[PDB]
Amino acid sequence: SLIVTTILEEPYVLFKKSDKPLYGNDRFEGYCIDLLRELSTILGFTYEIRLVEDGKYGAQDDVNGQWNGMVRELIDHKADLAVAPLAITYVREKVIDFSKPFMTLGISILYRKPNGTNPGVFSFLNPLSPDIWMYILLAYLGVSCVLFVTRIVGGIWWFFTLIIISSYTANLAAFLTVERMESPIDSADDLAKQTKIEYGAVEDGATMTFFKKSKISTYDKMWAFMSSRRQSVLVKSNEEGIQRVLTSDYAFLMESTTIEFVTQRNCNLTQIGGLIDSKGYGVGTPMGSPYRDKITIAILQLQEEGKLHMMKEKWWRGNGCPEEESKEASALGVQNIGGIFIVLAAGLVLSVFVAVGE
Amino acid sequence: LIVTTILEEPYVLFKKSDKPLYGNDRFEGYCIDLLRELSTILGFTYEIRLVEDGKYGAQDDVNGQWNGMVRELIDHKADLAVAPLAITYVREKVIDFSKPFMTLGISILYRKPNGTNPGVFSFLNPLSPDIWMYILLAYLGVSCVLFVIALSTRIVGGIWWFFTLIIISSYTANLAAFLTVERMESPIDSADDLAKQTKIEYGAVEDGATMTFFKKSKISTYDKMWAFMSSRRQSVLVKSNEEGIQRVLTSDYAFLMESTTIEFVTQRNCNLTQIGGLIDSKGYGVGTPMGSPYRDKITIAILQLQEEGKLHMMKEKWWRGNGCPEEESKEASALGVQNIGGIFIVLAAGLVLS
Amino acid sequence: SNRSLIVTTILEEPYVLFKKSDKPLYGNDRFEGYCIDLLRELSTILGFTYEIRLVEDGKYGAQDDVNGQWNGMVRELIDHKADLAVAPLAITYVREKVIDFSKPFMTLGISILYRKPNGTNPGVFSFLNPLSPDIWMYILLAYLGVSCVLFVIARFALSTRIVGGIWWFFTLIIISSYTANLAAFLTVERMESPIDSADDLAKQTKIEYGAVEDGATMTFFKKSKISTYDKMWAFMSSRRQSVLVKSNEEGIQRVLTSDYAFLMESTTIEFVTQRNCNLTQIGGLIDSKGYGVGTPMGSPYRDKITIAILQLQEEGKLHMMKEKWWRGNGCPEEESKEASALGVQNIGGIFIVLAAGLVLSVF
Amino acid sequence: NRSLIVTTILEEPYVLFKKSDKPLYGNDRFEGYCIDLLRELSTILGFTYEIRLVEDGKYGAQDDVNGQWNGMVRELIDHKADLAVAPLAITYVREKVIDFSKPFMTLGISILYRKPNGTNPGVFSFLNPLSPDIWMYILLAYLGVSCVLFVIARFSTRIVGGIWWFFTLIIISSYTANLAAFLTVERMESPIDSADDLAKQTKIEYGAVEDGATMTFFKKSKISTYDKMWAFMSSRRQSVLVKSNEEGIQRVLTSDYAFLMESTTIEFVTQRNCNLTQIGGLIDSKGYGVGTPMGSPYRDKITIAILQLQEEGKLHMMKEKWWRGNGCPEEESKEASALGVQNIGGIFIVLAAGLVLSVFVAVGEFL
Ligand SMILES: *[C@@H]1O[C@H](CO)[C@@H](O)[C@H](O)[C@H]1NC(C)=O
Ligand SMILES: *[C@@H]1O[C@H](CO)[C@@H](O)[C@H](O)[C@H]1NC(C)=O
Ligand SMILES: *[C@@H]1O[C@H](CO)[C@@H](O)[C@H](O)[C@H]1NC(C)=O
Ligand SMILES: *[C@@H]1O[C@H](CO)[C@@H](O)[C@H](O)[C@H]1NC(C)=O
Ligand SMILES: *[C@@H]1O[C@H](CO)[C@@H](O)[C@H](O)[C@H]1NC(C)=O
Ligand SMILES: *[C@@H]1O[C@H](CO)[C@@H](O)[C@H](O)[C@H]1NC(C)=O
Repeated sequence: SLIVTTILEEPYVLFKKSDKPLYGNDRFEGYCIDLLRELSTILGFTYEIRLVEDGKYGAQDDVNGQWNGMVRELIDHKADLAVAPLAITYVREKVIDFSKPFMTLGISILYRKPNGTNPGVFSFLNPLSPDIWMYILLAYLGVSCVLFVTRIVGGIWWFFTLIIISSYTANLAAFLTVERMESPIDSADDLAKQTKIEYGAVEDGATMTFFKKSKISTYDKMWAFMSSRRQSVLVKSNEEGIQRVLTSDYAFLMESTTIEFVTQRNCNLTQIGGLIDSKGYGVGTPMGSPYRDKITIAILQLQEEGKLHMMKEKWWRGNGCPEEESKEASALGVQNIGGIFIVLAAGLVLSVFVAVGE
Repeated sequence: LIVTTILEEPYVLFKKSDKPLYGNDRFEGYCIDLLRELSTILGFTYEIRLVEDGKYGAQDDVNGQWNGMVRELIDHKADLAVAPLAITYVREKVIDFSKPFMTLGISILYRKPNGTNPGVFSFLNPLSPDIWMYILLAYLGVSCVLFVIALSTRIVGGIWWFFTLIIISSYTANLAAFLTVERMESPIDSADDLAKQTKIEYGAVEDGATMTFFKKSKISTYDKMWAFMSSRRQSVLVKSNEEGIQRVLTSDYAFLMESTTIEFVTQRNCNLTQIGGLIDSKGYGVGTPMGSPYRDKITIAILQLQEEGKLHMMKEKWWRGNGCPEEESKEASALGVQNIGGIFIVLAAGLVLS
Repeated sequence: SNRSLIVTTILEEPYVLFKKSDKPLYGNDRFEGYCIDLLRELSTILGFTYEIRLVEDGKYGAQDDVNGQWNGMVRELIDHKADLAVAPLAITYVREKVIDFSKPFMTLGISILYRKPNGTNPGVFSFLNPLSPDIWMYILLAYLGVSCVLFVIARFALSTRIVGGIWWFFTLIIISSYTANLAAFLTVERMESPIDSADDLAKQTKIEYGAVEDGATMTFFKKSKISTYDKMWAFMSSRRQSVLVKSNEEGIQRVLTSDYAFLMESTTIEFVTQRNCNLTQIGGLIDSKGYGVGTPMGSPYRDKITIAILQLQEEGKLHMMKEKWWRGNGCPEEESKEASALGVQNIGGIFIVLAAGLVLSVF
Repeated sequence: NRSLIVTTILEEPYVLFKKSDKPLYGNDRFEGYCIDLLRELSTILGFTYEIRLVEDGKYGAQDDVNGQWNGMVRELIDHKADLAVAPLAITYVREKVIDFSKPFMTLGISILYRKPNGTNPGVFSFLNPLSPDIWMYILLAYLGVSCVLFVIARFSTRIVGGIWWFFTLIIISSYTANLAAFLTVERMESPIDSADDLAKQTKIEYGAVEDGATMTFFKKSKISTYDKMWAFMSSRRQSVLVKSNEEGIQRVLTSDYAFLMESTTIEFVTQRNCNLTQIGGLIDSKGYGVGTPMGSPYRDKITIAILQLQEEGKLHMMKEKWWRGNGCPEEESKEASALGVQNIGGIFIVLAAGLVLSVFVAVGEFL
């Protein structure tokens, strides 16, 4: 008799194909309903899973007063228990006394993973153009042959070496300084004062609503940019935004749980900052029925022992991810400077060969 | 039926002819071609009337009023008006517009990057010429002292080593500072580069729908640009574009103005380049009173033209005919030092001295 | 003249505290501090026979709109149990309407406490940062190999010229790479600057900054009409319960243990900075609310105290009293504040390495 | 309520005649922070006000010849002026004669000093990027290397050479990098940072206004940091002291100077002139306030009005309104400057010293 409303969400409620179609609750398989099954094994009761016909989320309507979404399946209290991805908003808390949230999270920014631009083993050749290097070699041969056939030539050679050292060091220092000045990522959670890396969120979603009703010095300018180019940055759904991020320089703003889910599904995306908003996901009941307190105490007794961590991991691992740097220093790498080692070894071995040849 | 056009230079001029003309089939331009194509495809015959009063649309926002070019040639004087203008709140509240035909946006005029690479440009640059003479005479003095002498050799070698270490460190450090200074500044200033810098000046037509977009729509970089423009109301602001092109032609100026005519200017004058792409979005259309008597025919014609593709080719040909040559084709600047040959020429001089 | 003057005070560490003595002590002798010194100066200027009577409510005056009743020092002043409430007690309109104050014996305001910018200065091996340790081992083995091959060639002059040239080129590349990397490392440090204003801290979002959950150091922001302060109040309101700590000491702990920039009255800020390092007052002064001495409305003492306070301001002994009670204890903990803008004092401890190489080369 | 007549000084940042003086003759004659403060007071408290300048254009100063007063306190004590809304500094000598409302603004002594620009001494131009201890350590290491080489000659063929090469390349790289960072960033800093820093030095002469608030405060200061300042000022009573204020500003603009002013006019000048800047924060903590005759009932309400203005933020609004006249022009876009003679000059002197030392020891060797 305990009807539980559900909504199909990629990391929360899934309709597994399995081998053959099933009927009832066994066909449905997802993190939320699995947690409900466990707490039903703990707290003794039955539950019947019911989906929402409309499939939309619950929010205040501009010209109706009544709310569409699960609220349509909640206005007449036809859903005894409501588990779904539901941010605890002001109006939702006003009308539903939501239990303690399962998760605490907020909107977070998503970005394409900054690939390491490897310039090859011969990276030390960059500061001076190769033509200048050929000039250096021809000058070396010229000064050597002139010396073969002494104060003036020695002084001019020393001055030339002076100039070459100075120029090479100046170019390399300028290149490394401009590389280090700009951060490999954008201004973390501070895409203001940038106006070049286009950023956007879902169209008229929870993130869009939050940015609309925000007055912080960074987020108000972010919302101004949102509204200025709404037809471009805003996307219909999460997958379209992810595809746009993959195909072009685009920063998305999505729920943090979805950000970690996606960035763990594939390692081509990263979460720059995180928790730039305060909200939570937890179940509730439209009426002040006494069993929501039982739900809260079930949540507390489930959290007092370690069981939700493992299910959260096994649900949000997906495939593996290659190791990535966390505290790499500013020191030159082997891949960045190994060219001089290689050329020195080659020069040494050819010198030995031509010495033993005669 | 009755239509109204605009007097702006980029879309139409006053074509010279002996026949008495007042704006009926005796002009030229892309707007004239658009109007004639619409009339022919829709079969509409009428008279075309020029601008009576107002430039770009007179605005009287002191009491929410607007008279010139907007309420004297669009609403009541003429039933319709194909006047090329942007769509904004003050117009679209009552004067409706068709779906956009071209997307208008402001981009930046800039000086074309010219590469000056003197042979002796950085060989004697970081060190002052007086310092160059000083180090030459110091070398001469230490050489003559060594000649006079030939222990003191250890101390003279040590002081020479200390001096040469300092002079190399100073020279290399100053060259690195110069390179860093010239490299931190963007090789081409973009929609965000101008805001963060102050050496390069930017401006546009005073309240010519450009800084109207800047006063509202508070974007961080855009707010910084608007503050900088308001700081210098004349120093960084130019009165129009007909002389703004000449101003930006030889100066450090940047001129913010719409994409179509900046493309026209860059094509007709390759000496100036365009940067930034559609940083703001604005659409074209036609004037329309309350009721839209002839919206159906114009919408049908423009959607048929969009599905036809004739607009794309007419746009390309008309806006490229003045710019058939393209001087800028493979613009690219090397990051490393190029043609720094002063050290090579002095090495050659030293070699031939012997 | 022959009447005891009852005064009240609260336990604020910089201002008034119980005298540090294991032996029990009673009366005015048991209280000591800056405000106690001020009261002693007032007593020795005017004619006072004063006894300190600690406020039982343990709070400052607050207009309780539930019943329209005061509390703490202000309410204690309304009924003349004590007629001189000398204490850290801000001059506010809600108080000044109901109670009567003298001139501000010191002016303060809201200011931001921020942890000093940590730098990678410590470490005698900081000169080896630009080149990775594996690269250093590669350099050492290349030096050993080139020495060995040169010795072999000598044992066994075009080849000598070639090996000399290749070694010179290798040294050229390695020294230029090291110089360039260390120059970039020391240039990006001077390139970035810490925030030293309220505008800079309000524009940013990474560095959290919030006031205390009960004091008036946030109530100014709530009623503030200035753009930047209103924006930062909106920011800290959007992230309440996380950047609005309950008490000052846990705010200091959070600042020490996190990228948190606390925000409270300037006197406490400078007291903390002099007493404890690692923290500085980055902002100058946001608000301005001087303290004062309590006084019942129908009491001439205020006026006289007014004059007395001004007397001290003319004598300059208020300045030295504040220095003694604020900076005097911080003298042992005075920060180095080196005048050298380079900040390169023994960054690279290569002298020790050179000495070790020399003594090993002595053989 | 009759009409309260206020007496006001003509201090520049606080009270100015209206720019259109020819057609204005009413209460709109005067404009300034004090004037619109009084306007806000009339908006918040019901009373009409008539502005009158003090006759002699002076502040209230005690006249010791007969015990009388000098300026606008004279008509306060005689009830000739109901209010004195003006920059009346709250002082003990005045408070015994008149009643001051609680300060609407707090000020004090501060150092006006020229904004640093491109300049650098000779030897310290290149000695700066390394600490003098590091230079002495380098010299000691060079001497040690020389004596170790002498011992080796008298008794490592290449090990000492290699370690010395490593040491010298590390030192040259560090020096080059540090001076490159200095040239790229160019983080200018004033020689003085606080009062004690200016007290210790003697190259930059001080400044004040003779028979002014600053000089009187410095006299009889008895503070260990300001008694030396008073002694230095007494050393040259004609040079460092300035008979006026604009004269002192011009002097500090046109020459090396460390003038001393009230913080309000300090910030007014620094926001009006980019060449100048403020040092020391606050030395004294003098407060302003409106003046009233003793026993005037309006003090207890005008202090309430001032506290309201300060709490609601309108005081800060009118403060920021008429002290940022144009803002600070910051460009930071000029750094392509070569090493001139001034930028690096000490190297010629040190090499000449080395040369003369070498020739002296050479001619002494023949002995
Ligand atoms: C790799 O990084 C570069 C540098 O920003 C940029 O082109 C882009 O983010 C990546 N390029 C790819 C994935 O082709
Ligand atoms: C080269 O470009 C610069 C930058 O505007 C300027 O000196 C000038 O426009 C050009 N110099 C010429 C044409 O000699
Ligand atoms: C040192 O720097 C680190 C940088 O991550 C930061 O924890 C803080 O600024 C400093 N911490 C301590 C304990 O000094
Ligand atoms: C400052 O931070 C350091 C680093 O954690 C710590 O050791 C020290 O106790 C702190 N306080 C000081 C130096 O007063
Ligand atoms: C730079 O400062 C010196 C300080 O003596 C001053 O004489 C000179 O006029 C200043 N130059 C400027 C501000 O251009
Ligand atoms: C003073 O005026 C401006 C403000 O900084 C400055 O550019 C100028 O060089 C200065 N001139 C003198 C003589 O100090």
